[PDB]
Amino acid sequence: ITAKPAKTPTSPKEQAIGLSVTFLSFLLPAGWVLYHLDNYKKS
Amino acid sequence: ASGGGVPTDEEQATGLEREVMLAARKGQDPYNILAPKATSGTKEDPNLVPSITNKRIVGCICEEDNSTVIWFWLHKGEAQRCPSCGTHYKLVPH
Amino acid sequence: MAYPMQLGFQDATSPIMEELLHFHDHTLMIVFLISSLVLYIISLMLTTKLTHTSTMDAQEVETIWTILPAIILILIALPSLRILYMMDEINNPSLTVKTMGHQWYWSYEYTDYEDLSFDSYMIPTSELKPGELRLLEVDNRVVLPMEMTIRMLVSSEDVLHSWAVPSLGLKTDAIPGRLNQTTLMSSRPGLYYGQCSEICGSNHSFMPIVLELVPLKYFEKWSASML
Amino acid sequence: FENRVAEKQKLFQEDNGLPVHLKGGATDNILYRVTMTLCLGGTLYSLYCLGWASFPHK
Amino acid sequence: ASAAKGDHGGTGARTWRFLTFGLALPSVALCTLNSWLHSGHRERPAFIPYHHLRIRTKPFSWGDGNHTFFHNPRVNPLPTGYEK
Amino acid sequence: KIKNYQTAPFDSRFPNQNQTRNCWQNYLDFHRCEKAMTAKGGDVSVCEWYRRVYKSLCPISWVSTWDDRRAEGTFPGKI
Amino acid sequence: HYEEGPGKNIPFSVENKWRLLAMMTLFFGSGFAAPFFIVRHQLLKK
Amino acid sequence: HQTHAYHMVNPSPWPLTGALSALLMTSGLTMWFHFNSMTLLMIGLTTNMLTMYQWWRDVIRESTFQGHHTPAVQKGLRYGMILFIISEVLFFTGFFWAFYHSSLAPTPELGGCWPPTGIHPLNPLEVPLLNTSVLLASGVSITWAHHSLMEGDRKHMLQALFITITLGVYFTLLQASEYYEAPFTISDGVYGSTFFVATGFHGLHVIIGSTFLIVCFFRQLKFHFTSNHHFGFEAAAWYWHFVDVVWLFLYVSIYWWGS
Amino acid sequence: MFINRWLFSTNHKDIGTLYLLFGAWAGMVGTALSLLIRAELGQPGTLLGDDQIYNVVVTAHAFVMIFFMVMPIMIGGFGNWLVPLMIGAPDMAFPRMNNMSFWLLPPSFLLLLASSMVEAGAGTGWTVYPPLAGNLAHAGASVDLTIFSLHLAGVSSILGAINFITTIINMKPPAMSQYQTPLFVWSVMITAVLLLLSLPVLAAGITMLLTDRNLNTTFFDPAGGGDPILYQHLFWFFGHPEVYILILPGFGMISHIVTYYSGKKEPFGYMGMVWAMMSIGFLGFIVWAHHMFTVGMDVDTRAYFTSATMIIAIPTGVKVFSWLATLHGGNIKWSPAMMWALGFIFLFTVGGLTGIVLANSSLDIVLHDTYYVVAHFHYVLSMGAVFAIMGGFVHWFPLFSGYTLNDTWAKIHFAIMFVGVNMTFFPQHFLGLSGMPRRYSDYPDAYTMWNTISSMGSFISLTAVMLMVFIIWEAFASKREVLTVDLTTTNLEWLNGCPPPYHTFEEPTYVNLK
Ligand SMILES: CCCCCCCCCCCCCCCCCC(=O)OCC(COC(=O)CCCCCCCCCCCCCCCCC)OC(=O)CCCCCCCCCCCCCCCCC
Ligand code: HEA
Ligand SMILES: CCCCC/C=C\C/C=C\C/C=C\C/C=C\CCCC(=O)O[C@H](COC(=O)CCCCCCCCCCCCCCCCC)COP(=O)(O)OCCN
Ligand SMILES: CCCCCC/C=C\CCCCCCCCCC(=O)O[C@H](COC(=O)CCCCCCCCCCCCCCC)COP(=O)(O)OC[C@@H](O)CO
Ligand SMILES: CCCCCC/C=C\CCCCCCCCCC(=O)O[C@H](COC(=O)CCCCCCCCCCCCCCC)COP(=O)(O)OC[C@@H](O)CO
Ligand SMILES: CCCCCCCCCCO[C@@H]1O[C@H](CO)[C@@H](O[C@H]2O[C@H](CO)[C@@H](O)[C@H](O)[C@H]2O)[C@H](O)[C@H]1O
Ligand SMILES: C[C@H](CCC(=O)O)[C@H]1CC[C@H]2[C@@H]3[C@H](O)C[C@@H]4C[C@H](O)CC[C@]4(C)[C@H]3C[C@H](O)[C@]12C
Ligand SMILES: C[C@H](CCC(=O)O)[C@H]1CC[C@H]2[C@@H]3[C@H](O)C[C@@H]4C[C@H](O)CC[C@]4(C)[C@H]3C[C@H](O)[C@]12C
Ligand code: CUA
Ligand SMILES: [Cu+2]
Ligand SMILES: [Mg+2]
Ligand code: NA
Ligand code: NA
Ligand SMILES: [Zn+2]
Repeated sequence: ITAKPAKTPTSPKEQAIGLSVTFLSFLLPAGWVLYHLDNYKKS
Repeated sequence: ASGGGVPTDEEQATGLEREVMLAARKGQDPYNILAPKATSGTKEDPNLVPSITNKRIVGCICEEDNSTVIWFWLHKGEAQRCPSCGTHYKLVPH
Repeated sequence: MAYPMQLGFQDATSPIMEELLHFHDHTLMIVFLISSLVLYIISLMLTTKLTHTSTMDAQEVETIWTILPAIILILIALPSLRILYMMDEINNPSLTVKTMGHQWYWSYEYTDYEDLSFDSYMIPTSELKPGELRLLEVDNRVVLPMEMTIRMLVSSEDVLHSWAVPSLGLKTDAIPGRLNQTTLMSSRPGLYYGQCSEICGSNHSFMPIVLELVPLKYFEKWSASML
Repeated sequence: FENRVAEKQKLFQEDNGLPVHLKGGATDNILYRVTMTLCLGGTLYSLYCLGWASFPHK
Repeated sequence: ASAAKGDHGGTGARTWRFLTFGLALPSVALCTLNSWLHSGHRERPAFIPYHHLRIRTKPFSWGDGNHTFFHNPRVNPLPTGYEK
Repeated sequence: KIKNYQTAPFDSRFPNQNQTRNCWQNYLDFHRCEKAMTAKGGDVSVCEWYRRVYKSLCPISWVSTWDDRRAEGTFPGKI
Repeated sequence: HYEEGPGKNIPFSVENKWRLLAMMTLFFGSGFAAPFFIVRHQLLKK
Repeated sequence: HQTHAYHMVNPSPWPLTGALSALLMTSGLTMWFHFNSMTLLMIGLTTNMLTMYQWWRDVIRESTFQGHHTPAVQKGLRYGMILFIISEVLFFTGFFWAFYHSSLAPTPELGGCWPPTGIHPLNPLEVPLLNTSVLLASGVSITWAHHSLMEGDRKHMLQALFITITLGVYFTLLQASEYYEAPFTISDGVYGSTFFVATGFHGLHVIIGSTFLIVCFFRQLKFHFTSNHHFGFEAAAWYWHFVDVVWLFLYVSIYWWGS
Repeated sequence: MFINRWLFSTNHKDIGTLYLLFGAWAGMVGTALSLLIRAELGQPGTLLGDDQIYNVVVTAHAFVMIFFMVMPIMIGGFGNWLVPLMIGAPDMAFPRMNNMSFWLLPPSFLLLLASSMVEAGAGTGWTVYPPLAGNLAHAGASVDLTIFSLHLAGVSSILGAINFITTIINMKPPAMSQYQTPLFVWSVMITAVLLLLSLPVLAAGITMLLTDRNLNTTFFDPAGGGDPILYQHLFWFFGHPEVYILILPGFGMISHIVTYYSGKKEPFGYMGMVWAMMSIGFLGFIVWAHHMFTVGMDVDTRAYFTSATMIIAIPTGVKVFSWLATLHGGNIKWSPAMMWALGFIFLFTVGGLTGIVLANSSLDIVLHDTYYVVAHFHYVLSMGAVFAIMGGFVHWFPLFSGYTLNDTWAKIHFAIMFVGVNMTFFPQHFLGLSGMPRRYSDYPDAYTMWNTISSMGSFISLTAVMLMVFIIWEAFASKREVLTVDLTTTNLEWLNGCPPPYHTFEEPTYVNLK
């Protein structure tokens, strides 16, 4: 496929941000629930 | 009684249904209901491809019973050829 | 029972299970061969700069790759069906035992002569004696005579269960209102373990089966000792 | 009865930009708003009932 | 496999009206007679509380929970028998 | 007094994995026979074969429920 | 009539990549989080 | 514009209100069965009827009043209705399967016989036979209506369709009466289960079919159909023959063979 | 205009986009459920301390992946986007009914959520067998909400099947016969016939379960003369067709992808590929009782079902070898989509072969209801459907969006996923052969090592899913607009550019007959 150059290029710094934000959005909520499992099982 | 009172299509069809009905009476196919029959496809006798605009996609079934259809935009101007079999197509606007 | 890092079937305890092991060896060889041939041919297709992109004719090559799979399937099906019909053929048992599934334990009935019955529950982990197996022991094992053809009848008094003993090649669903039969023959004395094999709620994982195979004279003493 | 189809054909072909479900006139709008209000309100009510039913009720 | 009738030549409305009034509706009339001769109530049978009938695993979501939707007191006994 | 009974033999009427009807049939056979043998000249010992077979094959709760229903007058099989 | 073309044939905006990143994070993060919170809910119920 | 013959439909709210009506009906049934309340169910039934009414109203507007049903569009609708009827046949097949499964192998709880001990079936030569003659007769009368329409005869189309609808209503009232008189109920084991669920879904389809024929009757009164273009009538007739054939299978299987 | 466009749609591309969005979101839900499963099993003992909840998680995982991730993405998303473009049609036959097939799914999913929030959930298995799923062992609303969830999904797909069959038969150019339509269009047509015929039977079966639970019917209750095994027959009469429904659009996308990146104008052996799909669809209706080999069926029935099941390997093998023969002689473009398709061919083959093992009812006695079956279908279904979906998404994302992906990132994502799914599921063969049952929250100690490895594998695939989200973001963030693609002469869906205009083929293609 051929493509025009990026209209709004995403620098490596910008990628590291988007990746970290993406990963955190999956990991933090699940992490919170799993960390507190014993606080749940005792209620 | 065996009487009447049911409208006919000629009396009551409207909109696109009526346009298709009227064109069929005149033996024309503006709404692309029929498959066109090929010419010999030579440079002298190209397949004539109607369009309301200046380009139309052609699919070419190069030999009878080919399952692969060859697709390309045909533009107004000099006839173009199928990139598979070379048969000629000429756009005829509108 | 299974042991750590096991890759294949539990050792066969009955003749039918030995048959399955040999049949599985046969079929797995074919599975490995076909899987490996496909992988190889993928790599073969992908490793040349030579090209041929015009239309290819398919008729000749499609004879090969319908006839040869058809032959292979027949070579699987013939031993497969032979074993199937062996399992089914008349075995004339000397003993019938019933088992009834419940949520969540098994009960057993030996009603050929005496009207013996009892319940069989998993030993909780906290009560296991040292060296006993987590999730597998029961309080009351299914005592049975070795080297004898036994008719097991399986049903349920509530939801579906399934009575299984892998090393004897046994798995028979326990269905309320239905009496399913299977045949059991152990070549060896010992303890043979299995687990409920149709999801039956909360404690599906925790209603195991333990057979205790002993010589006939000991089976009779045990029977005798129950009256 | 007499055949009034032509007058309905004229009505429903009027170039007023209206989508077909509103082209009959003000009654269409009423019926649409009734329908949509019942659907969206019932959906909100059904979510309320989920909330209620999700917790033991003493 | 076409009955003992026999009348085509170009099927049409006249033929299907002829079938409607000459065969179909007479049949309905005759079955209606048949039916409204064999009507009249039969002796209802002794009640026996068979466990495969009058099933109740959950109360019905209407009435007192124990009556079927088109319960007929004359011929439908409850699990405990016919009603008063 | 022909016995030496060990367990119920294979019955070509019931050759498949579902043995429900084999239990049911012998339960009926036994109880039909035991009723017949209350006529003049009858002893239930003739019914013994059916009795051993159904006792061998039938779950205890099935026998117990059927017995209860025969006593209630709600048994649905014909005896 | 409707807008056409890249970034215009979708029900979410890509005009700003950081606003987009928030949207996509809420979108996929909400679906991924939901089973963990339902499990929590059932464990907490009693 | 376009130079094909197909129908680009105006953006419509009725798919969304139909889907929400489905949520309300099913959550409404749940609330009825488990939380002693008909509220949600009543809303859902109301929004479902509103959705169907406006959606099929719009189809009439698109076709009779705006002319969008070219022959290609009509051909598509023919396929769609045939495929819909096929899916409905398979739905009934599941209930017939349940019936034959239960009745060919009656369990000990039944008495090991069919009909079960304690079940006293309807006489298939009484009202069930009358119902059979009723639906068969309405298949003849709807065919008379069809030919009258094709032949341009308004009065006889309306008479024949009226007779067809009258027979469908007669079937429904006969079946309602038989349900009330039946000495067995849906709770009478698998006999009652198969009888009432299978004939009950069929009765529902009779009411649906009759309603469809009534729609056609009023559209015919309003001169919507031409002698050549009348696919709503053809679809309702196909659906009606389907309802008649399901009945014949029910009659032979459940009422007659199963008695 | 936003509501008119996205809630009142009558446009095949926009409705296809809604389905892809819905399916992706469902994929996150189903992934989270799969990780909870593997967390429970990742060491011996109990994690959730509530095995009913575990069973609810397993049940929901399956329904979400099958009904809300795979079928909406394949049929609703790729089908709606691609089928009308591949036949030059201006939309679907019933463009407005199409929107209702979409909008039935958020309520269906809501009913599944409701099932898991009320009472103790439906911890039944996605099979929902009675009596476990009946009103005594699963009292309360959860199972009924699950049944209603399936009714709505079923209506959605039955109407979508009506739409696709009608579209494909009726809306091709007048010169194009069925044997000139692309294989993906064939695959959707056949999938739609399977849905049309199978889903009504499921509907009948779960409706009988509904009435056993709420109206005192006894279809499945021996006390009334019913039979639990009848439910199984009705369920699996739908469920075996269902597994071919889940893979067939995948086979269609794989044919197009392998053809494209081999630089070919056409797949090898087109009519064989049509034959093979029709044969698989037909045989898929006469094998269902291989899900019932331990319920007590007569030996001759077990023999028939073994034999009929194995026959499906013949047409399937024609497709596998034909994909290989399409690669043969190609100018191979090692794109990320090609990687997905190559991983598909191999992993689907492994999974199909363990299916042939299971077809042998004698061996299935020992393998039924064990992790061997779980391993079989996570190869052939889970990896099969996911790899075809990923290959299709990477290949057609630039068509749907107008933007290119970063190919290096996409290849990395493939690599991570390939490791993760094989680490997760390959050891489950050993667990099955050695007798570990499925549907268990904990296991005898002997089984610890492979459960530990399998759970570690599940986290690697989690890392892949997260990375996939980032990669999609990066593409929309950078906005590299497509100019051209190669091979448009044999890939009509690209010829109106990227993304195509809202209305395409307003003037239909010209195809003559000669
Ligand atoms: C991408 C990597 C991700 C990381 C995760 C893992 C991925 C899988 C790769 C793993 C590479 C796989 C190579 C063949 C594996 C066979 C292992 C075995 O010894 O199997 C033994 C049998 C039962 O055997 C027995 O009853 C006796 C066992 C002991 C034999 C005697 C020797 C004692 C010591 C044994 C030491 C080990 C022997 C192994 C010998 C090794 C020979 C090769 O178990 C079984 O049937 C399990 C088979 C499941 C059925 C699927 C077969 C199709 C796969 C063919 C291509 C691989 C796809 C991989 C899937 C994709 C892989 C690319
Ligand atoms: C994508 C979905 C999918 C597909 C396509 C398949 C394909 C097959 N499946 Fe599988 N299956 C499932 C999804 C699928 N399955 C699911 C979900 C279950 C479990 C449901 C549950 O219980 O929850 C299951 C369960 C299941 C069982 C029941 C096991 C049990 O519960 O005990 C069986 C039994 O026969 C089986 C067999 C097969 C066979 C023979 C095929 C065949 O169609 C495979 C054919 C393919 C090949 C053979 C490979 C390619 C062929 C060649 C390279 C040719 C040469 C090969 C030979 C000569 C052998 N499957
Ligand atoms: C007059 C001719 C017949 C017309 C139809 C009559 C009403 C039926 C309405 C719909 C029928 C469809 C569902 C069938 C369900 C059971 C109804 C069976 C027919 C019926 O009406 O059965 C009655 C019981 O109704 C009952 O329980 C109460 C029934 C009311 C609640 C039904 C709730 C269940 C609905 C489930 C729908 C699922 C649909 C799924 C479609 C999915 C498509 C993919 C029988 O009455 P009885 O007093 O037991 O015995 C008579 C004794 N004198
Ligand atoms: C007491 C009330 C109970 C309520 C429950 C459900 C109720 C009733 C539903 C009854 C169905 C009514 C359907 C009316 C459809 C009217 C619109 C119509 O008929 O539209 C026709 C097109 O057909 C078309 O779309 C064909 C459209 C097909 C409709 C198919 C309907 C079957 C519906 C089944 C729904 C339930 C399913 C079963 C549940 C288990 C319009 O084309 P023509 O007729 O050619 O006209 C054009 C000419 O005038 C030109 O000269
Ligand atoms: C437990 C309770 C469960 C409840 C579930 C409830 C589910 C759904 C709520 C349903 C609301 C339905 C609203 C009316 C839908 C009418 C659809 C229709 O009639 O669709 C037509 C096409 O389908 C055709 O013909 C042929 C098909 C006609 C289909 C009619 C609707 C049937 C809906 C139920 C189907 C169930 C499947 C039954 C088998 C098991 C027209 O297609 P359009 O794209 O609109 O227009 C095209 C234009 O060219 C017309 O001028
Ligand atoms: C199956 C998918 C799961 C993948 C695993 C997720 C990987 C880890 C992601 C991080 O999750 C965070 O972990 C913290 C612990 O590191 C938690 O803080 C908790 O622990 C801290 C340290 O003890 C306290 O400071 C906090 O207040 C307390 O909430 C926090 O809640 C949680 O978001
Ligand atoms: C006749 C038909 C269509 C040919 C055409 O019109 O192009 C072709 C298409 C696929 C062919 C089949 C497939 O190639 C698979 C089988 C291959 C064997 O060599 C013959 C039987 C076999 C079952 C074939 C019979 C027949 O030639 C088929 C069915
Ligand atoms: C009013 C209308 C006249 C036809 C026309 O308007 O030209 C006539 C023609 C056929 C008539 C209908 C048909 O004869 C069938 C029905 C006859 C019943 O006895 C009364 C209602 C019934 C439904 C009639 C109502 C009305 O008189 C109709 C509808
Ligand atoms: Cu008992 Cu599982
Ligand atoms: Cu299957
Ligand atoms: Mg099982
Ligand atoms: Na007609
Ligand atoms: Na665990
Ligand atoms: Zn050409």
